[PDB]
Amino acid sequence: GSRRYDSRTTIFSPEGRLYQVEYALESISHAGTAIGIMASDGIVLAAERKVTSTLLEQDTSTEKLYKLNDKIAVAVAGLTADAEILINTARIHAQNYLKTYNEDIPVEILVRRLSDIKQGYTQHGGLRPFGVSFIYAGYDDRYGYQLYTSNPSGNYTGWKAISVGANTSAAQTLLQMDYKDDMKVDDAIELALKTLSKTTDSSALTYDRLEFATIRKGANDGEVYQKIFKPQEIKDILVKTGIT
Amino acid sequence: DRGVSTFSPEGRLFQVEYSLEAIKLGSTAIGIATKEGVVLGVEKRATSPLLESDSIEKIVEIDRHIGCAMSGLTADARSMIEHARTAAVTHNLYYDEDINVESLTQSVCDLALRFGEGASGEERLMSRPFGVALLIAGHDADDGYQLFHAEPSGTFYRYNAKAIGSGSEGAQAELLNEWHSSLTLKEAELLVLKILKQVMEEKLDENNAQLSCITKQDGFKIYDNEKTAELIKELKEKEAAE
Amino acid sequence: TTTLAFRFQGGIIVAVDSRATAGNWVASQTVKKVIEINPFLLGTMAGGAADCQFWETWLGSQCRLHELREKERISVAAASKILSNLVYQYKGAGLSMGTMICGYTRKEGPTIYYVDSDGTRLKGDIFCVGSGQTFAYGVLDSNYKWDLSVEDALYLGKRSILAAAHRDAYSGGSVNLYHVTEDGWIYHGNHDVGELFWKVKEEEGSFNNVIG
Amino acid sequence: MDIILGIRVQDSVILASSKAVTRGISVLKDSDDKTRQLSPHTLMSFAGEAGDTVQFAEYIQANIQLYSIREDYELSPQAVSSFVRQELAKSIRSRRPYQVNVLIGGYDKKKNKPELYQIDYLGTKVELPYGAHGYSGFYTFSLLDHHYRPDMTTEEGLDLLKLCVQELEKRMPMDFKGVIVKIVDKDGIRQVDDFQAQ
Amino acid sequence: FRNNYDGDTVTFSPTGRLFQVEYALEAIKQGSVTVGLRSNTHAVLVALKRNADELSSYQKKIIKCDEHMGLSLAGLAPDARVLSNYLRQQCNYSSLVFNRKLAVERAGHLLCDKAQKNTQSYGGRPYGVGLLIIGYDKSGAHLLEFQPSGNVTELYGTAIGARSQGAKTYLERTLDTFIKIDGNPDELIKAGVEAISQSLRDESLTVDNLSIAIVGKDTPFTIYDGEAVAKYI
Amino acid sequence: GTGYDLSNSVFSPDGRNFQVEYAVKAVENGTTSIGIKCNDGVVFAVEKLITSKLLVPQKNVKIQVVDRHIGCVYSGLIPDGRHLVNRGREEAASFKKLYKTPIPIPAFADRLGQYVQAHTLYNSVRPFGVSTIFGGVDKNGAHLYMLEPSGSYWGYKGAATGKGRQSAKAELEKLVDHHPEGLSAREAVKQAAKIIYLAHEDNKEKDFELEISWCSLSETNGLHKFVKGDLLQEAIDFAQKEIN
Amino acid sequence: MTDRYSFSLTTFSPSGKLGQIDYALTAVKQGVTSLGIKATNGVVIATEKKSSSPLAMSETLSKVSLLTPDIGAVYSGMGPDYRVLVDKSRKVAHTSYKRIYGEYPPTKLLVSEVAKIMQEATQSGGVRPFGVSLLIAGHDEFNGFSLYQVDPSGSYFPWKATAIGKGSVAAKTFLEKRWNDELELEDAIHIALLTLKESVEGEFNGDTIELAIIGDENPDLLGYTGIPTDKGPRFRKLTSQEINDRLEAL
Amino acid sequence: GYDRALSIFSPDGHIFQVEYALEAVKRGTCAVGVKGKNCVVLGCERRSTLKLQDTRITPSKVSKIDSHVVLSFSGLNADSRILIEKARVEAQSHRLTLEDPVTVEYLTRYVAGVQQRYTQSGGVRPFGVSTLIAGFDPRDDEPKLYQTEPSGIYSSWSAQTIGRNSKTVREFLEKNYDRKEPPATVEECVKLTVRSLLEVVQTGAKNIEITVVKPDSDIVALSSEEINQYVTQIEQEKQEQ
Ligand SMILES: *C[C@](*)(O)[C@H](Cc1ccc(O)cc1)NC(=O)[C@H](CC(C)C)NC(=O)[C@H](CC(C)C)NC(=O)OCc1ccccc1
Repeated sequence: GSRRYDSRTTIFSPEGRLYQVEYALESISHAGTAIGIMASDGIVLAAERKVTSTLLEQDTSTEKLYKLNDKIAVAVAGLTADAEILINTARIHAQNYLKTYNEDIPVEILVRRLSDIKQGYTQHGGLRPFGVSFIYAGYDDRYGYQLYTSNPSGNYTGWKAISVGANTSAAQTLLQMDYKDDMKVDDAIELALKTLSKTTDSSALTYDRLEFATIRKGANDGEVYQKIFKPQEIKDILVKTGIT
Repeated sequence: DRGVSTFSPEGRLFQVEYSLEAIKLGSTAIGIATKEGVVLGVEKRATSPLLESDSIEKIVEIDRHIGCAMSGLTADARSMIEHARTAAVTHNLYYDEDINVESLTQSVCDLALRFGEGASGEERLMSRPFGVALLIAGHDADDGYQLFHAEPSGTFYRYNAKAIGSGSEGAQAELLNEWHSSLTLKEAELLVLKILKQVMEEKLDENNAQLSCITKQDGFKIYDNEKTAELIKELKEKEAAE
Repeated sequence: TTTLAFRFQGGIIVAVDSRATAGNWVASQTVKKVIEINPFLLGTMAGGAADCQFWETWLGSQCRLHELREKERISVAAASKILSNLVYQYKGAGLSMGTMICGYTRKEGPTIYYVDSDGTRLKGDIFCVGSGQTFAYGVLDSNYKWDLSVEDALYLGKRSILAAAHRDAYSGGSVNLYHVTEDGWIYHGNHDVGELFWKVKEEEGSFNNVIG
Repeated sequence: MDIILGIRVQDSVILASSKAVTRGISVLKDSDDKTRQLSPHTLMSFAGEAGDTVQFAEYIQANIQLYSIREDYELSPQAVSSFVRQELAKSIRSRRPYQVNVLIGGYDKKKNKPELYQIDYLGTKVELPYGAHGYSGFYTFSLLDHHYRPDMTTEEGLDLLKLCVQELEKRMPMDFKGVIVKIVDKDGIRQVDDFQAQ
Repeated sequence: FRNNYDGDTVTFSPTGRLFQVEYALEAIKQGSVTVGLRSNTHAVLVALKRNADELSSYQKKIIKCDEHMGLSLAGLAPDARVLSNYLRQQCNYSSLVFNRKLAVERAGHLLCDKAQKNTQSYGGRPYGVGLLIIGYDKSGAHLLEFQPSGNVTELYGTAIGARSQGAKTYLERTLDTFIKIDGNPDELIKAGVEAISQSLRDESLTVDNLSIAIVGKDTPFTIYDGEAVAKYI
Repeated sequence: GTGYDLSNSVFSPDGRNFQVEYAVKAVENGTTSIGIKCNDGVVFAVEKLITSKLLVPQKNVKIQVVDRHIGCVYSGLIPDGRHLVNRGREEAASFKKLYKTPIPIPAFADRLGQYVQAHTLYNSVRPFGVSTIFGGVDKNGAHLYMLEPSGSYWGYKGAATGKGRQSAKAELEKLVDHHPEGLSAREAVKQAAKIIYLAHEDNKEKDFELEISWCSLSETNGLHKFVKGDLLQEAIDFAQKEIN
Repeated sequence: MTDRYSFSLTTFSPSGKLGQIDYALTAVKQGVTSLGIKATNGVVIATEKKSSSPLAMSETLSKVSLLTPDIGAVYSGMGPDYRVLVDKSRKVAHTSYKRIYGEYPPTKLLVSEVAKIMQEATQSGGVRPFGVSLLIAGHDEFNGFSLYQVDPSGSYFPWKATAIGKGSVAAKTFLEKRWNDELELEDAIHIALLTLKESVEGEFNGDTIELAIIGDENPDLLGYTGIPTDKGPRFRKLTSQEINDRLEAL
Repeated sequence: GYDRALSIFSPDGHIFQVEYALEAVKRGTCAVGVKGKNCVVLGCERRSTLKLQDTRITPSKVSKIDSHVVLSFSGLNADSRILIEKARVEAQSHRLTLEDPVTVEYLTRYVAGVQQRYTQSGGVRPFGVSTLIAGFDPRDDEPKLYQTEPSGIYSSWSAQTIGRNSKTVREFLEKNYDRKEPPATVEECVKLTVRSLLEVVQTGAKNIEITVVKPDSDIVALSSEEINQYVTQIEQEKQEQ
């Protein structure tokens, strides 16, 4: 029969580890670094575009920052395609919740559902896990600003600042070094850019190799605003923070 | 790899055999059938002094005239007992009478070989055999008191006495000598209690061992600690007596 | 059918008739409209014979499994809800049964539950179910006191079913009595209306209409 | 039908529900509580088809409770009613719909305002100062359309109800055996055990 | 070799063998012995019941499929149950639908076809049991030998199991003798017990150890055990 | 590498399907059987090894009929042969039911053809362990066919398979040459009995039992019937005579 | 029978690689070169018609396919996989978009659809990834002209110009030199023809080349008249003739 | 369509996948539970491989199945959610049909069966999780503490622990818990719990969380301080000698 070619993707190693998850994570480790820093007045999401070219259309591009809801967005690290599959089903869950309760879906609720889907490919079905790790940046009237992270295993946790993808250990140390509870969005924006700048496997940290987004509650309003910086906007903020 | 329902060159089913190995590592269980009832006793075998010994349920009631003891992967026995209980009650609903001890056993054994990955015969959706063996003891108007040994092989045997689990081959030999067609219930109780004492690693007391029986008059009952403790005492005495 | 069950100081009384019809044809005057689920659980039957008999017998099997599974007597509340939920699954299919589930668990004490094929499940102290429920209610309602002797309660019951057996063309035969204490139910015999009527008439002076 | 009334005052929501349960020619019970507590601050009254009534109520109760434990949070009255409407709206187009009409009254601890929702078995939802299901509405809407003020106290609300219940006892053909009243405010749900003569 | 072609039934060896089927057959041999022989008026099944301990029973080896048919098992008990049961339905069906008793020859074809299915599809395992079917139909007495391979044969007499080779030679000799035990049941049976003992060695056929079944002209398939066979030991 | 012979639908480097070839082995290892096409019908005959004196003579039949005009005989794993006939039988009923007319021999051939070929497409099934010779008379003549485990089949004047397929084929070839005008049903029946006797030499160790059947537009009215009694003996002798 | 291959044929190796995706890419690397350049008023995609025999008719084999009237695709890798992809793409353009909104899908979404299909052949049970890389060029009212590349992994990215297949590296470099955000469609067509010449060993003419554009609307290719709003398809395949004419100005 | 038998027997009679599931439990952070005379306490340790989390929203280790029952575990987090969910649903279903909340043994028996089931079903691996389920049966005051494991086995403990170094801390409890006189107080019960955790947590004020369950759905978790106060007083028990 076919049992001969079955990799048994959902089994335990003698050490009680899930081969595929571990290898999926190994894959994630070579993905462009993504950073999420949560301040008092907002959340910041910054990501490094893995591989680019002169000819690459950065205007129409998106490979790391996706909008899930109007109050929730994610930073991707891993297989873009895999990420999109989960992004879309994630977007649906949000809408079902809305249509059912006439209220936007609480950030954790959405994160758990998506993580549960992942955990599934971990325990049954004989299919490979998704090679994706997410940093969720959202806001809800119960916990306000929230930052989460999920990976191939289906495990998820909340952070003040966090990184995924390549050189996370380095980036985490640098973040754990300059983060301060009372921070401010603009501060985090800078902390974020610096961190990436010191962990990049590239020469310099130029705008064309970045994706930036912030979730603020614009004082002159009273509601939440998601802003996904445009090439030009990134180039500016890049110079200002002193990286020209 | 190799089919979960494959045959060894010696004409045996690997999974069923390996299944038996697991049962050998199980806690001892003994059954004695007499013309005054059948006795079932088991070794609790708590793994730590903190474990509340009476939360260990290795002897269960199928119906008022049928009870059973298990040995091996006891978690596997839950669905078996469930199936058994249902079969008993169901039979009663359809026929207004008690399910014959043999029939009940036959029914449980029917689940035995229902395992595989696509075994062409029905819809045997179970990944592996059961890792437990059962001693089904009961009574019915047609064949009186009976003791049965139900294995993961699907086959079941009837015994006058039988021991399964870690100290089985040992205890089995004991039963060979000790058993006679005119044992009294009390004799059989002590007997089981004695044989458990030999095979058990721990010193047998009314806490790491449990007795029970089934008699036409009051059906299946599980002896509460006090009742057993005294039989323990009564045994030490008859032994010291020579 | 006429059946009743009521709670009082001395527990629960349960009385039923024993007549079975098919149109105007009196098919039987010797029917057991009470099923003893177990030592402390009684179920009464009003409506369609097959429906009640079958499903209540089935209820019994369900109660047994609960006890084997949980090693404890099933509550009167849960026993009734099982029948109720089952009957509800068939809602609209035509099942016809007006049931009463009486018992005595230490946790609920004396308890009576009304359960019918509409899916209605009600807890109460007094209930009369059947083509003759109104006749029973008339007699029962006007002589009920929480403080009745187990002897009087028993009589009132018997007398109420008698009442119905007289006026309701679809009720009659004999009266079957039961008493529920926390020591279980206690059968209190079968009383043929053929003789019970005259006796009660004489000894009571009621049924003052009929010429005897 | 049965009597199902709801009235939202200043800081609470009051629900009045008839106590009779009649089948055929007999009034089987006169102390029926045609209500279920969905959450600490949300109460739902219901009326309609014999079986569907409680089955639905309890089914909804179970779901809300499960949500509460899963999220360790109490859904807002608005959210709960949206959930219930969707349920009924699914039912109406199923093999055998639930023939149940409900009133959902709750106290929104986040907005600190009571809310009253009327939803019929078709999945028709609407929020109101006061509402009712069945024939009752035919007497009580104009009654309240007259004697109702938004700033009324819970006490003024109960007098307003009494006024309704009296009008219903006077003109309605059926004997509904009085009502059971319950108050939903910032401190949960409590039942006025003294309405049989308040 | 073999080791690489015995993983499952769906695999053929380079020589054309189905090892899994073969290993199944091997379970028959490990099984207790049983014998069947028929005259022109009757057919008899003499089976040696095997016991685990001296405290255990001698597991029943004769199953009745219908008033006119029955069989003896050598190998995995569960599989015999499955197969006997299937045969019981086929017999039942034939009666209910056509009001006709099932031809023993046809019961054989049904068994072969059912076994064959578990030897050509992935996942399944062959049946690990041998069967001897006896019966009286519209063409007299009949005896069938069923092999898990799917091969079913009609004989005058035969045996399967451990040391079964003894009884089989004896009957291949006694042939002309028992084949004429017409009208006399006790003789055909005795003739059988004398064939089954030709495969003993360990012990001698006791009372609670011998099992005989018979069917014929005016004998509805019936099974005798214990006291009932005492007069044959 | 190797191992191309462990899974049924696999192609070996030289484009073969080893599992099918191994099936053939099982066939060659079986009893011999043949088929002779004559001027208005066909004859089938097969060897029946008498394993013992216990085998009730004439009972254990092998040749099978499909519908009322098709005769089938096979060498190899008998159970597999029955399976193939059961199918053919349904295949035939289905055809008749829709078209009224009983299934043409060629049409029937492809039915078995396609079905057998089917068992060489997936690794979840085993190929057929039999070669089958079948045929009959239809709207236009008599047709003789032989089907291989590969599902391959062709029309034959004479055909044989099993242990002594060579002896047989040898004989058959003689007949074809010494009878360019066409053999007769009566003739073929004897000729067949002979060829089985000759071809029995490659197994001369065990005693056998002859079995013949035929379908002749004149001798059987186009229906498949078994050769019994007198006509059987007459042919048994015709062989017994020329075997010496 | 029954597909008993219900498990993934593409899995993560200890190193973190997804072998089959890699190998699929290797397959693409071997494929004939193909490219695409985006001008300010059009897009051009082209490749080589590597006839597999002089007896074969190269026309009966288009490597450049129209998905919607404003979207065309070309590839590099395993032709057959491409063919079925174009079919699925053409259909999904209807089922998931036209049949819902009454208008053809914008380039990015259709590409997103194709990418989805490919992603699944990377995870679904019992299948191998697609052995192709596509270059899809189109135009939609709110996004203008666009060019995308879709890989076996299911990943896709927008380009100003790029090439895939055999001499992609070399060709990509040649493009970076000649591209600018002011190129006119003809300028790109020219540049396209130049870049392609380096990747061709033999004959380089309108019969050995396949080139199509996404430019202005062709009311002449609409097939009917009478509806002002309907102006014609923006996708047009250049004729063997129209190519040669530009080759003489090469 | 995927039904490969992943949990099967090996020659020695072991189901390696279930075995390896336990290895995943050994790896998980530690968890412990000790029952008092009128309560039950559940303590768990907090990893520190990465510290910079947001304690407010990061999922806590002790979960409520119903208002009167809690479940803590050691092993794969993802896996536990699946079990918690099922337990919670069964909890509501049981109330809905029996008109009475589940008993701790019942809820435990249910969770255990789900686990057992995943050990002999095709295409699925066992739960790399072991649990401690505790609470008070409806209208009862006698505390209940149970534990389950990948195999599907389950039983009650006077006190028990699972997870890394559970070995160590079990010893502590074996020679620190007298069934004769169980922690007659919520306070001395919570102390016995932290003491046992300190044996392994190695000074972790923020690396230790305790939850206290009393009769009648009275459940509450302690804050850093309240716990830290227990740590402080305990370290003095040591130094004062
Ligand atoms: C008066 C009570 O309803 C009584 C309850 C009962 C319970 C158990 C048993 O075994 C008998 C009776 N049932 C009946 O009187 C009921 C008549 C009315 C619906 C009350 N009768 C039937 O259920 C009848 C009983 C048979 C004689 C067993 N079964 C039925 O098929 O009758 C329908 C009918 C057919 C034709 C003409 C009119 C009615």
